Amino acid sequence: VRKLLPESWGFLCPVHTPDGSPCGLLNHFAHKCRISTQQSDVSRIPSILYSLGVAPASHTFAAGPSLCCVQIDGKIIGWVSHEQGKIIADTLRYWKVEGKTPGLPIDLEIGYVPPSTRGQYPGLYLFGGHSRMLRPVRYLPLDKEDIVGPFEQVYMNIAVTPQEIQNNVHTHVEFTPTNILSILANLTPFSDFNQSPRNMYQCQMGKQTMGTPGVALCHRSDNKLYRLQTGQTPIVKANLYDDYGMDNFPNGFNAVVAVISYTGYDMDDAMIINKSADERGFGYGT
Amino acid sequence: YQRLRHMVNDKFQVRSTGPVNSLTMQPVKGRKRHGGIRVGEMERDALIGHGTSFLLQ
Amino acid sequence: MIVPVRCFSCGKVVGDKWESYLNLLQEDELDEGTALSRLGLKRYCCRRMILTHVDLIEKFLRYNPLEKR
Amino acid sequence: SSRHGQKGVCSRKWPTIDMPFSETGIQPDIIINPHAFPSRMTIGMFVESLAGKAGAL
Amino acid sequence: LRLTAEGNKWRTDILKTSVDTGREAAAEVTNLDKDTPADDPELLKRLQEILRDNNKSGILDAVTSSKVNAITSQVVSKCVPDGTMKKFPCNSMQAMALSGAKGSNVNVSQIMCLLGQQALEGRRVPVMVSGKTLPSFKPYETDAMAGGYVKGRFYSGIKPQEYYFHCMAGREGLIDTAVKTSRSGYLQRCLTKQLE
Amino acid sequence: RTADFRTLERESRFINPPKDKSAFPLLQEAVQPHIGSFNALTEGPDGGLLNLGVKDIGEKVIFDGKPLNSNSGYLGNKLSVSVEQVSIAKPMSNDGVSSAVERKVYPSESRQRLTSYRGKLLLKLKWSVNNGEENLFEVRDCGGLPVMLQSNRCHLNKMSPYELVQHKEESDEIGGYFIVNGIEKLIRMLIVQRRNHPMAIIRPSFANRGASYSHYGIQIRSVRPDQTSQTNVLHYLNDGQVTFRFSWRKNEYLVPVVMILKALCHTSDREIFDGIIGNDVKDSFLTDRLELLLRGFKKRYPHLQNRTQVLQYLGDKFRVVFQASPDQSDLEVGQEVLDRIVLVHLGKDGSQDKFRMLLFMIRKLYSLVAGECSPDNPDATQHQEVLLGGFLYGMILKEKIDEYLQNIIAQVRMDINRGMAINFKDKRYMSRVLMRVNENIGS
Amino acid sequence: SEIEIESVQDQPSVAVGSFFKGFRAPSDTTFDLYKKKKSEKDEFVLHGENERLEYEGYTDSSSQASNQYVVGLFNPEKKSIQLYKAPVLVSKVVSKSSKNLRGPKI
Amino acid sequence: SVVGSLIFCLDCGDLLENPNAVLGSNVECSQCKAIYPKSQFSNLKVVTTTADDAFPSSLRAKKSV
Amino acid sequence: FSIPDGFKKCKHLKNFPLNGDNKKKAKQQQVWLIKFPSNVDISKLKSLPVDFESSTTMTIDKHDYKIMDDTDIESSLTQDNLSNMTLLVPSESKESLKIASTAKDNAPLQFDKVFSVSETAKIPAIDYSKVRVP
Amino acid sequence: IVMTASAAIKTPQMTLPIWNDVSDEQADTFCKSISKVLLSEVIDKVIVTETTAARSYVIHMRFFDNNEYSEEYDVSKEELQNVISNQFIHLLEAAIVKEIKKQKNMNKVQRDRQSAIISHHRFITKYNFDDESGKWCEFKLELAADTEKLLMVNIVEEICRKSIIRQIPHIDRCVHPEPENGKRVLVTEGVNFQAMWDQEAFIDVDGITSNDVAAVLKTYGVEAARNTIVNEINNVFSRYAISVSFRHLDLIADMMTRQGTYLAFNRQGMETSTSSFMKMSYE
Amino acid sequence: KAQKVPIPGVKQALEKKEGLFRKHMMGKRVNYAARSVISPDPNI
RNA sequence: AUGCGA
Ligand SMILES: [Zn+2]
Ligand SMILES: [Zn+2]
Repeated sequence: VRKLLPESWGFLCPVHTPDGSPCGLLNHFAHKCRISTQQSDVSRIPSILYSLGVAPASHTFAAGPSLCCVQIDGKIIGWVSHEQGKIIADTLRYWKVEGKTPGLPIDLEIGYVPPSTRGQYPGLYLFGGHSRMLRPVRYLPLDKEDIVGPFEQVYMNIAVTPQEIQNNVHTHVEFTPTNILSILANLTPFSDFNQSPRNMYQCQMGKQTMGTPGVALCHRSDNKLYRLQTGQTPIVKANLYDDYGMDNFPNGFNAVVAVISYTGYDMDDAMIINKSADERGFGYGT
Repeated sequence: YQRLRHMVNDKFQVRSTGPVNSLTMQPVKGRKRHGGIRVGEMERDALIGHGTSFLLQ
Repeated sequence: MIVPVRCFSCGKVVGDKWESYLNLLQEDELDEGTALSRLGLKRYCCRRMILTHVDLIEKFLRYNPLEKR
Repeated sequence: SSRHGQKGVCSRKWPTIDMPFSETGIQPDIIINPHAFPSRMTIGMFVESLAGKAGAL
Repeated sequence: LRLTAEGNKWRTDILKTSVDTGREAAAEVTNLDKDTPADDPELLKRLQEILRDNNKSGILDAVTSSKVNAITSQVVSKCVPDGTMKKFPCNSMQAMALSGAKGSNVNVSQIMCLLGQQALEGRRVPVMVSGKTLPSFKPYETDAMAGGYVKGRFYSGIKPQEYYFHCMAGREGLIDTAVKTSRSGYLQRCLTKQLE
Repeated sequence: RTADFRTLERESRFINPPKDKSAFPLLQEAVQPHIGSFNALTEGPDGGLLNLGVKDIGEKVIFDGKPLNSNSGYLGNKLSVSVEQVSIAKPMSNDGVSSAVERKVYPSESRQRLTSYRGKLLLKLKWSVNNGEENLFEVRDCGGLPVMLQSNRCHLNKMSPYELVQHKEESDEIGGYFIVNGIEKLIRMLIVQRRNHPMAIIRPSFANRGASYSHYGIQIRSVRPDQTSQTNVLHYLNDGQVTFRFSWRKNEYLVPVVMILKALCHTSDREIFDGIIGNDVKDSFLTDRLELLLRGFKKRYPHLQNRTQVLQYLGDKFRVVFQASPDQSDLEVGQEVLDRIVLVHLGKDGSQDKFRMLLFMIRKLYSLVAGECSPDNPDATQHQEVLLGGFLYGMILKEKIDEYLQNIIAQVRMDINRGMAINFKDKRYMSRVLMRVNENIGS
Repeated sequence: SEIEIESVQDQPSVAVGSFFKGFRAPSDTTFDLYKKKKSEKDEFVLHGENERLEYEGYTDSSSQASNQYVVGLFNPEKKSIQLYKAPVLVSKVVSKSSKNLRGPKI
Repeated sequence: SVVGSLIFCLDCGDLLENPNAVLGSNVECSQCKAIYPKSQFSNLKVVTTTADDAFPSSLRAKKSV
Repeated sequence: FSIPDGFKKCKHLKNFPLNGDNKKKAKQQQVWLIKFPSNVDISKLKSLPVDFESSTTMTIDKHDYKIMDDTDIESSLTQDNLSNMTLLVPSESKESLKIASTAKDNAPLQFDKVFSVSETAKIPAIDYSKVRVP
Repeated sequence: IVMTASAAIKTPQMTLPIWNDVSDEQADTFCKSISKVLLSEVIDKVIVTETTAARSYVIHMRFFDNNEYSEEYDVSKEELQNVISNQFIHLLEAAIVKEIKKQKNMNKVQRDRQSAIISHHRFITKYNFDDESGKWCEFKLELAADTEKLLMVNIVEEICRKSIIRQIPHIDRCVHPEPENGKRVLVTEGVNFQAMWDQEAFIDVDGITSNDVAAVLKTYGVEAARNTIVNEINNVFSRYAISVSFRHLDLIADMMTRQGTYLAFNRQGMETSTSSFMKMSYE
Repeated sequence: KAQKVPIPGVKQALEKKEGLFRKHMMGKRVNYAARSVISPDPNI
């Protein structure tokens, strides 16, 4: 269960995971993920499906992996050819990014499962209900935003950047590859240059970090608070540092560092601070 | 650089005398309780390894 | 919390250069580099002290319980 | 800890005179040993150093 | 940490050769003719045959691994201190690995050369039932990278598709690391009781 | 110029916080998936999710053993009690007693007092007597429900940043969490089976159920409109027999699937066969398994000749446990079971559509058995959805109100079993029972 | 090469019914037609009886309201279709055995 | 109707009791009244086959590519 | 019965000219079935490209559509009467529907051609040269 | 090993030294010649035509080529005759009886075979065999209407994987891995010394080794199990290229052998120790 | 041996898992003991 | 117990 699966791409952060017993159990959502809290336009979807060539389930009177099943929220509404399966999936996604199909909310998740030898059981399982995990990707045919869920994502060719878009393949592209990272992983500068598990220990530090808890501290009464008074804004930051406003609650400070073994007390895990610097108030906390 | 709240520096503890549980009369638990660290089974065995039987007693 | 008195690394008094610097970014519409150059923070220890500052006290000060609101 | 999950305790508060001083006339706030990087591959920290220095200058 | 222009020249030139390696191994393990098009329909059906077989897919991983790992070995052996921007009696990274203060030649090559082929539980990257190791990869992508072979290095960064794999290896490392110590306590106490 | 400092902009925002809109809309938008979850218990279709929940709890019927001297065993007068609406009010505090005017209660208050941040939970009770002989309305106060901060039920739901400062809060306070006894607690989001969709799974528990069990099985987690769930599993026995599994009162139950088929709609064996294989007339594998299934049921229950008899058999066989005897016939208990168990995500009267979907589940199950389709992975994010804490809040509310009515019925049962002192009509009895159970479910 | 349409007949006459694979019915069984005029649309219900069972059929309203069926009769030699609107009715037939029940309880 | 080894009642669609086991001329439905063992006698046969799975082997493996 | 008052009895039916141009096994006449979304008004048609057999592209108010044609299930070239797509034939406004046939064989017949109107969509291709900028 | 001393290893192996004179090709021939061969393992296709008054199962088993399975598994069609007519049919017929309880060309010599097998087996009626290669085996099975229904494909499959052309009890496979750092050997996936004892003309029996401690103790006695434990564990560390003094491992083995057996270190092995408190302080 | 998380008896006493014998006999808390974060030093 | 240094 702890195995990191590729399905989570765009949904859960591959690095926001605690280290230890909880590892793999406590996932963290991507910073660009949304959660369905409602359901819509299920009422018009049968009408348009009927227009697209779906045979009414009372009338089809046939069933099998040899045929595509159109279902909505576990309401099987009809049957088509697998070819019409693909025609419907693509033309439907077109009317989703369009604004012309009011019975068709942008956020409907269109599960196409093509026919596959011993593959996933075929079908076109649409979903619009609650608690769906949904994330934006850029739909190229309309050069406009499209919401994709984890079910349909498996079978969708999403180029990671526009220059890597392969011809006749990627139907969407990532808006930004940061869209696959969680908040903390985007908050770590150049986190894409370190060994992953050191990035995860970075998440554990920022998560376990003594910082600025608030400014209403004169109106809270915690059993404990740690408030660093000498707070600064990193010189080096992600632009999401501003976009998520972590500058409101700075948790550290920009320090003059020498990368040097010299004193002989600087080994393995021990680092030296300037004494006069602390005397000037360096890292003073309460 | 960020200062972690875990000033495990603050976690220092020393006990040369303290309370004991009445059901054992053995050192109680916890730094804030002036409790006494446990010499567990592995530390007992390990001290037998050293031959330090007068230290183990 | 509040503009540090001195640059931790160097030792140069810096607390005098805050309001003018903020004024110089306002009043002089200058850029941070040139503003600090006119302020004399010619060391990155003194550069960083003010450049990185977050005078969060303005956010603290609105919680003052000693005046009606 | 730095922004790189390379956490370490402060072993001692070195007197400022005893620190090394650059020809720029400064002595660092924090000194981190280089041999920590080769296992950790914290090279994001190297770039963070060179970018934060550039960005201050 | 820098290489010469030369060392990056050999590195880039050798790293140009993995493109054939990916499918060449895919058609060898599939046991199909040389240069078989990466889009042969029979290739796709056979590759689905491998997808549905855990054992065949494991062999495909292992063989692709041997070949691309031979490419890694090549890269490092060529570029080594033979391409570093500054050498030994100066290059501190070389000093630490070669002295064995910390690191291995593996770490130094992972910074300066490439991460190389990631593995999990003993084999290459998991594949979705769609035949894809990432949304961005078409089903059955024969690229080694799509199998998880990362050509990027810490000095020049890793592509995002590549960060998802080094993240896989890093997690599986942290899991094994967190359970392995719990599997040794009972081994200790169970027989330490007897020989005391 | 890539991540430039917002320095004048920031310091302006510190000095003069927004009076109209928080900055960092990602910051408020990130915990948005929680808040929306809590608001859907108070606003939405009809009145929000919670009113659908009380629409699902239905009725709780009790008969005074109406003596009457059929009028002496056909109803000691029906009394069906239910709940029409459930209302939640924003935290208010009355001073001393109640004869005072209430004040809106603010979170700053709950934290400084180090106490819960409670709202009075009210629900419009419907007291239906003799199927309609007497209707009684009651707005009942159900104690203090911990309200989510910044919810459609927290005063800070609609406060501008400036106002937020005026209420001693972090100018950007996201909320979404609960102040209970001063301790900020949130409900952990959970990963659950993607709702309403058949997941083909091979599980060794499935063989562990007993003899003749295979590994193969289908699991669909039907979720009701109100988001309460009911998991249904299909198991293929080694004998070709297929059994339908469900869980009631957290006990598991197995029934032959052909029984639930003849139970949904009256149909011929040729109609079920036609339902499954269709044009696929060539699966001797499927033809034969289906002859074993249908012929085997025809062997076991030769006397179940029609759907109605089946309904009487199911209601009759669980009537002891569905608490609908002293009033309903085995046909009614059976039908309420069908509506309450089988693909409840499809809802009442979806029984032919529920039938078709069930046929789809049989077809997929045999596609797994033969091996013509891959198995799915419950643990792939592909096959998973997220139970939001607030939704759990709504499920647990529904359960708490169902139990609360259960307590009413228990109170009537004891009174009728120890006194029969008072008629279902007495207002004294309504107030008295209400005054004899404790009902602050808020606590 | 496309077949042209000569004439269209638009009013109710013929109907179509989906049934079990094997339907044959008595040599004479009769089919009672019904009509519903709802605002600006007719929903149809068919009802028949036989010697043991009775067959009743109705329209799938959610597909009926969202899809409409057309029938035509073509002659190759006349190139002409007589069009007929027909409701498709998924009908089930209950028997007298399907009309027996126990007491409402034990 | 008879299908494969199933024979459904022609009147009701019930898979009526197998002609091979009737104690009579034909058969009759328990839902319908159609006569079984007297009408169509059927000649029930099925070409059942192996699933091409029970028998993995090196020889199958050389036969599988 | 004539139930759900929302229903009416029938009063107007039509004779079926099964044999006015029929000849026993000699006229190759046919009956076709086409499925039409309710959104289209069939009565406002004039001809039907059902004759394309496969090339059933179709133009409904100058709008282009494609007509999916099926050749099984109800018309399967495989089993004797492989279809339940029952035909119910009337006769007169004073008579109940009848089972289609072509002689007195207890024979339920089938539709010679089954058609289905499928909604076409532009689904225009992505302009790769503009999007895949480096 | 150490903790449970399980007498049923997960990967029981027996190492076989092959004589210097034993050719590599002869050795691979022997490797094929000893491995077990299941009846399923030779089956290509199974077609069951159940036709029903007697319930008829006409089972046509279209096999592989005689020479194909004869060159992969060194077995004949005649061996298939004996196994089918004796093993396969008898076991399937027993499984059919079990299913009832669950319910409740054609030459004279061939005709004599069919009649004889019918005479040995109650269910079978006809027997047609591909005597020209062995490519198939057709036999007619007749059952009473009262037989109702079975999944004959599934029954056949189950009997197919339970019939063996060649089986060494407990021994599965002999492989020819490449020799390295030692004498040429074959590693078997099973443990049966007595069976290799007959193979002496290819294997220097004095040099047989195994990963099964219990099998060694039962066969070669306490000193061999002792050396097997210390060698096997030493191999366990050698895999991780760890140095461990041999004195430790050999001591540990002696403690596992303190009674002359394979006395594990859990509570069960502790029981026989004399300190009751030492037992008290474990479990 | 009775008939819910009942109060433990003497058997679910010093035995079972950690208990007394394991958690207070074979290993104990002790006086004259300290715990602290360790720091390097080459001059000692 | 949970979380935690790890
Ligand atoms: Zn300075
Ligand atoms: Zn019948």
